[PDB]
Amino acid sequence: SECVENGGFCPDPEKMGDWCCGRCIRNECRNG
Repeated sequence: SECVENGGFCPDPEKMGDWCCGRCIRNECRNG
């Protein structure tokens, strides 16, 4: 379970789940 870096792509949280360091928003990984 490794988190994605900022600007990374995360597939549909509903289907694949959300995975990001921070938050997965609009299939993007955002931290702040």
